[PDB]
Amino acid sequence: SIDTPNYDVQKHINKLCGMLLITEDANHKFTGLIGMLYAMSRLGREDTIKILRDAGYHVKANGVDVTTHRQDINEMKFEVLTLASLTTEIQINIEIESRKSYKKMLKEMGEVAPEYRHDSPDCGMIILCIAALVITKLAAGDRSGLTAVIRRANNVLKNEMKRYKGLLPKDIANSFYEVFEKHPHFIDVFVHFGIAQSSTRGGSRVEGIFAGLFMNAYG
Ligand SMILES: N[C@@H](Cc1ccccc1)C(=O)O
Repeated sequence: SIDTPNYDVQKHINKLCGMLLITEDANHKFTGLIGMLYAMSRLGREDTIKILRDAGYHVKANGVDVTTHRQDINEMKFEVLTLASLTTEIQINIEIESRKSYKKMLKEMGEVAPEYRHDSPDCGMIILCIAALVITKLAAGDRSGLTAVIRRANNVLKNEMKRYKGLLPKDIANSFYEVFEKHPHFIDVFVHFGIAQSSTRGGSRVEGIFAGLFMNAYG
């Protein structure tokens, strides 16, 4: 069974990416999956299914809905997603860890600027820039291109790394190497996502960085 998020959970996945990005010494074990879930909510449920079926994969679609979970950790209310690939506990521990780093940020700077927040609209796209680097290096059938991925990420995502303490290229890249090796159908989803993304036109810097990195996968 594959999780097929639709456009309605896009804003939620974006905030999930940014929660990981604000976390200092963040456990990026699930970042590859979360990044792939984001691209899927940008494509939508119908396109994702069509992409997978046409590429010869037998896929059992699972609807992604927003659930409210309550747990005593103060009685706290959490907004979570119905994912077969990601438990309610994993999602809630992501929020708990990021709220700790947010509290630390508030103590140091006083008020968090919009571009330093977990709900900045470019958070999901920041994560997907690492995936664009990983995709270029998969052909070698190993992980020898990792040193080059970190080298490029430090240069191309220089401003983004100043904005987020949780933007750790080695960890995020290892997460995408594992997810593309374990679930090769995500490579098809991501390739289809990047071509549809170059059609996007707006004022986002990271949308532009992604469009440039994606075209570098050709030549
Ligand atoms: N003030 C923040 C608290 C928070 C930080 C980090 C993650 C989740 C929540 C908010 O409501 O968005």
